[PDB]
Amino acid sequence: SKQADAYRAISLLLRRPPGREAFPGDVFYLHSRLLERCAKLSDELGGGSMTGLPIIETKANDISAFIPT
Amino acid sequence: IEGAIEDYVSSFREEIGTVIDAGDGIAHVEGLPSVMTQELLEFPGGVLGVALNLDEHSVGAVILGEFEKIEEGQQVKRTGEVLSVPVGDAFLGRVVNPLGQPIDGQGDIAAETRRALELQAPSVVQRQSVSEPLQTGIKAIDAMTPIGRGQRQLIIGDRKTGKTAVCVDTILNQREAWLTGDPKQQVRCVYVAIGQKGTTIASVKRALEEGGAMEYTTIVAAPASDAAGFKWLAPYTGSAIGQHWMYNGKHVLIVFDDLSKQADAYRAISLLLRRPPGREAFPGDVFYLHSRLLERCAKLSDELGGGSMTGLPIIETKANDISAFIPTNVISITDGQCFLESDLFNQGVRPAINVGVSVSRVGGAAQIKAMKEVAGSLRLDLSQYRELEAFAAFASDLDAASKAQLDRGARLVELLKQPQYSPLAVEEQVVAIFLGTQGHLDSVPVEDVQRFESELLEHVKASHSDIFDGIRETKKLSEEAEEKLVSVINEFKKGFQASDGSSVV
Amino acid sequence: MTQELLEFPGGVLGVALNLDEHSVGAVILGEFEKIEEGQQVKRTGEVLSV
Amino acid sequence: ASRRRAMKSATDNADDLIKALTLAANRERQAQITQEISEIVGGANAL
Amino acid sequence: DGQCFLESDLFNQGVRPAINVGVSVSRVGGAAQIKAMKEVAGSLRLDLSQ
Amino acid sequence: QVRCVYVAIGQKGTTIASVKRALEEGGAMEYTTIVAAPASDAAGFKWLAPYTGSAIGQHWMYNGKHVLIVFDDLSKQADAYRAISLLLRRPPGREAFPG
Amino acid sequence: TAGRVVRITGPVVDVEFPRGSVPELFNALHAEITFGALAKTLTLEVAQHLGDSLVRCISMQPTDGLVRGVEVTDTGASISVPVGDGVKGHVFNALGDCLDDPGYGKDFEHWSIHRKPPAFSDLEPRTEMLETGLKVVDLLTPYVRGGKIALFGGAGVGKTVLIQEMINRIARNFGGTSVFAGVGERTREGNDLWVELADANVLKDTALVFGQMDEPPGTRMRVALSALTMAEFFRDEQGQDVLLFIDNIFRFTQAGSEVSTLLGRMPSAVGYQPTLADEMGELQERITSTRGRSITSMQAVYVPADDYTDPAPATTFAHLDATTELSRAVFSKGIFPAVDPLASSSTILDPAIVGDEHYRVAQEVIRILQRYKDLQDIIAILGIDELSEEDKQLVNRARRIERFLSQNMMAAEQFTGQPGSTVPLKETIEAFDKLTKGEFDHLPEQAFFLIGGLDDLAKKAESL
Amino acid sequence: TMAEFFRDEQGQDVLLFIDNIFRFTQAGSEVSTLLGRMPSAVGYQPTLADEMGELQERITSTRGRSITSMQAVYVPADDYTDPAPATTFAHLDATTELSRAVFSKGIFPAVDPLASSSTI
Ligand SMILES: Nc1ncnc2c1ncn2[C@@H]1O[C@H](COP(=O)(O)OP(=O)(O)OP(=O)(O)O)[C@@H](O)[C@H]1O
Ligand SMILES: Nc1ncnc2c1ncn2[C@@H]1O[C@H](COP(=O)(O)OP(=O)(O)OP(=O)(O)O)[C@@H](O)[C@H]1O
Ligand SMILES: [Mg+2]
Ligand SMILES: [Mg+2]
Repeated sequence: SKQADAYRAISLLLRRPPGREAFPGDVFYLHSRLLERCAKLSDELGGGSMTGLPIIETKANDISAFIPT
Repeated sequence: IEGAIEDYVSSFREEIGTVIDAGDGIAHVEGLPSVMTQELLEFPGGVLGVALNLDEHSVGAVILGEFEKIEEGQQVKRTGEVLSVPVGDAFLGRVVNPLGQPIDGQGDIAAETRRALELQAPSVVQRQSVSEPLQTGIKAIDAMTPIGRGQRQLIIGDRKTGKTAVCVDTILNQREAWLTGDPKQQVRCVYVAIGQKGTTIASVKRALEEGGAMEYTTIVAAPASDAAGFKWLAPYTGSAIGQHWMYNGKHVLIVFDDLSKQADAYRAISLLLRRPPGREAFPGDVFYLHSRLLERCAKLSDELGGGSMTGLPIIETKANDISAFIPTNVISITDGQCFLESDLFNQGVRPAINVGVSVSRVGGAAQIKAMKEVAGSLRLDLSQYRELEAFAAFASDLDAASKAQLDRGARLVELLKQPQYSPLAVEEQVVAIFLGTQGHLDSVPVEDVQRFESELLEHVKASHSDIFDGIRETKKLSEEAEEKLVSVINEFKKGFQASDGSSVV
Repeated sequence: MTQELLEFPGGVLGVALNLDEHSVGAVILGEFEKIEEGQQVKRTGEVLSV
Repeated sequence: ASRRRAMKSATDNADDLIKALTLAANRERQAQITQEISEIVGGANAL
Repeated sequence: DGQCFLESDLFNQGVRPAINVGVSVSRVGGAAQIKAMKEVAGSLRLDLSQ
Repeated sequence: QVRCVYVAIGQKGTTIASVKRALEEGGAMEYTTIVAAPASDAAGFKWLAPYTGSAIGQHWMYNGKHVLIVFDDLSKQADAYRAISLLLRRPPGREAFPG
Repeated sequence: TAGRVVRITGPVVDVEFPRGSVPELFNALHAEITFGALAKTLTLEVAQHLGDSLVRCISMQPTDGLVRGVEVTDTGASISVPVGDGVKGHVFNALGDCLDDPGYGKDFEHWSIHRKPPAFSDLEPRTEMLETGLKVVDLLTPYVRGGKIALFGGAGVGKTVLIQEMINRIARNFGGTSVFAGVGERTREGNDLWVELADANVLKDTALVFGQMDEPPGTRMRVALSALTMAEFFRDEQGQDVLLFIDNIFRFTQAGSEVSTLLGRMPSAVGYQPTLADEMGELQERITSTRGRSITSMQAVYVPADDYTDPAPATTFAHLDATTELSRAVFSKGIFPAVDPLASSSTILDPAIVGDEHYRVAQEVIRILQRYKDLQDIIAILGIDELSEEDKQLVNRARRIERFLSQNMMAAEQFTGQPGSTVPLKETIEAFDKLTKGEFDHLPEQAFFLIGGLDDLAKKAESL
Repeated sequence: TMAEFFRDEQGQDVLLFIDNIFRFTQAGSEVSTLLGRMPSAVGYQPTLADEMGELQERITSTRGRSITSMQAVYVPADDYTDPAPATTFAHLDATTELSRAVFSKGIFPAVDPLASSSTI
């Protein structure tokens, strides 16, 4: 959540068009670029691996918020 | 220096304009010294534009139809004609797009004049009262809340309930009136489809083809695959075509398939022009739009010719919530409404008409005197039956005091069900209402009552039909006809057999 | 001056709220249907007093 | 025997309150979010 | 330094002043009232709320 | 001795007249005054009246006399200020109110 | 003095003038349309200046057919309307031109429609009680002469029927010159009203003027001003008390909102004008009874989307003295005079003005209804079984007393096919005291549904 | 377009499979907001009906050949009045449900007859 807030602050300060919940449109794409790096490899390239455990904080037992969804 | 400017202004071979902007079906064109508000502009690609705005140096324009044929540097030629649609008496039996081009492919069409899409409306002194009955094949609507010529009636209901069934039934029922050559009894029909799938339009057209009643029906279609312009203009063209026959002395019934889609399209168009929004992104123009669209329908005065148009708007709502912007506005502007809910339809009864909400402000002149005399206090009895049914699990209070009331409620509930594509006439429907009210069918078990009356009905059609003619001519229920009818009922039901073979006594 | 009372030809009084580079905004107190372009404005050299 | 039916009808009547309150809550949430977005866009565009 | 809440339900209930003692409060306290009043009357709001 | 001041904002004139009649019957009109800003007036008077009342009270407060002040309405003044600010092309804030 | 049109969009028209002469605010301008089929002249009104000798104006007619370069001429005066003694008995439009007999007039007095309210020293409160045959309005919220009456309600909750009933009662009981106006009403209703007034032999002394739906907002916002101007003329010179009727004032507000979006002003909360309170105030304060003139009015006000939070009725709430409210649930119950007794309130009800017994009866009725409303939360799931009999008695009493408020007014003669009724207030208070005693608990509930009086009550109860 | 080419060139009936529809409208709203347009109706693109209809209008069967499709839609926040599901359901004919209790019974179709229906 902190990373999303920082990106929102930078985007708003750079005078870019806003959207729902004062968020830029591309924000979703951002996460897709980051969390998708980790994946199992094949035996041809050595068979490496990587595992991710992102942590999300929600408030008032609410799940319908933008970033959680 | 003022004289030079005045001469420059007054100085203004054909005017040509150039395109400077595009995107999302909006164009900006300049260079036309002779301007005209709401003039049709012919683009070189064959598409058309309408000027909804005007500035000092340039003019904005909305586009119609295909909009990808716009490129900067194109040359556009003005047309002095104000926006209008060709209108004639040969339009019936055809399917056209909002601009009037024949899309069916049967052939070409010809018209005689081009009435404008926006004109004046009748005033207070040019109107008259409502004193003509507009008969409908559905007996429930004509028994609960009648409808007369020149009165707007609303149909609001959730999805998958069958409003188009009611409209098609009315259109089919108009054939009997069309059959005779009397101009006074003549009725024309106009149907307008907005934002609808092609399969539904084809199905309804083929159903009418089976019905064989295109000699007086005109269908205007604005399919969902088209752009916003047709979805916004089509009802106006339908109204103009209807008004042309208004101002010549003909009775017209007009049906709008949907009105929410038009409002949504108008909202999209308004938001694309950077206008500030309002409640639920709806600007303040929606009420004006709907009022202008719906105010054109009214019965004319006696001197001018006494034409009439009856309008049928249709509105859908989600999760049966009357409290909403558009439904409240439309129910406020119009008078009367019919409510269709999913509960009764899911229970099993096909015609889903509620009894506690559907109230029509129509006067008693709509119903014939015979109809008013034979049928009375039905709505209150049905309301009290719907109040009593909630205590069907406690019979210790009734104790043979309202048992007959529950029996009557059950018989009346089972009587009003109607099949599909079965229009009904006034004669047999008033006979059925009389038979139900008098309680002659109290002996027949509920599981077959329907078929029984049908048999009885056709039997009366096979036997003497003097009573039908008598109550058709004088428009009242003569007594001797009543004794004859009850005698016929007795004779038929003595020899009648039930489902299980038990004769009624 | 900021928040300084200004006189108007018709007898009404105005107050200058914000001072731009080349224009001065003012709010009218009394009747304001007798205000037109081309009138004369004078400064009283005094801050709003009662 | 008289007692049983009271509880049955009580549960049957209690379900509809849940349904109606759920509908009202959803409507209010939609209204709130649309109002907030309208206000923020109107504020942003004014500059 | 203090507020008084008035509810219409209490007004129709029968309480003519219709002040809600549960929420109304004064920050100054008992120093304002005379000493005799504080001797006779004290901690009544707790009793009413309970 | 206590001297009181009444301030009315955005109320019908007949209400002010009725309040004056009640005070006259009570006989307190000897030691009280009224500042009236009826709704028919422009936004300036509605926005400005309370400051005038406060200054009037403050002049007596400095001299050593106890003063009582009663404000009738305060949301109307906020609405008038919001209208003035929006008309002056100032950017808006939360709930269309100025920041 | 010749003007030139430079920019047009929607109903709002820009114009430029020579440097020497520029008309002041609220001055009529005349323009023409040269198109053959839609030939028409248009009247414009000055709205604001923009500098460079530019003026913004609002069109009084649909703007279709206009073109640049059209000359504009001015009159140097505000919009004027005719006033006179013989005006009553004809129908008028927004501009004042007659409709039944075109060309009639142009020889009476002519007054503008922009004036000022009277001075403070001419104000005076009034407390003369007025009574009506209805029992619910007289028992709970009595009407007061010289003031204002409000009928708040939703959509399709029978305001028009109540308006018709009240105007019929007043016209039959009392005379004096009367004025009827209207904004945002259906033409069918206007024709029906004209026919009814022609039948009643009362239209001779009733002035009529109204707009309708299909009109540009200028007429919708100016017909009311014209009606007030005519009413003020009848009030001042003749020195005669005047009845005034206005329907659906809310539409007026809506009209203003639209033009605001066209002018370009910054929007406000819920997409309204930056200033709306001032216009409402200057419209409302025009109506006021002076010492020598008594004016009684009645305004019907709409509520959008059944949401009381909107500022449109909230602002109006502050300029009223007698208020009645309508509710959807009460209408759904079945009783037709769907008036909320709990929400309704008045200002004349006081032991100083009315006797103590009426005050006590009203207080007790309010208390019983409020307690029943409080118990409604518990009763809605389990029922009456869980409650004690000490509240069962109150529940039964509340049910019967609330059912007793129903009545059959004569305005439903064309719907229920039954005559009306009249009940003096003494009989009403006596019957309500008897009912609050609790003696009438023996009779069944359904007897009280749509009953006229206690004698009819007993007759219906014993006949069943 | 590929399926249409198959149908109109070979004459063979084809079946189309779509995993989700919510992501389509999500991408539409995103590309709408990046172009700097004005949002409306609960943070959605103003013309979603146009794109939805333009996509769905090329599924109907004609000229003796059929193009049958199957979709799986996702409801947000368990609301059936949301604009995206409301617009999606306007072009629907049959609905099918699957659960775990029927699977706990141990049968192959695992379809609940009490939660599925059709319009034909
Ligand atoms: N009398 C009837 N008997 C049997 N089925 C009926 C009857 N009346 C209506 N129906 C059913 O109702 C449907 C007809 O209505 P239709 O499909 O046009 O929907 P609608 O409720 O008008 O809404 P929409 O335009 O959203 O589809 C069909 O499913 C048809 O079987
Ligand atoms: N006392 C009554 N007896 C019988 N019917 C009544 C009674 N009061 C109202 N109604 C019915 O309620 C409806 C009221 O219609 P009316 O034209 O008065 O509506 P309205 O609520 O005033 O209109 P709007 O929606 O324009 O505000 C009609 O159907 C009328 O028959
Ligand atoms: Mg359908
Ligand atoms: Mg009405």
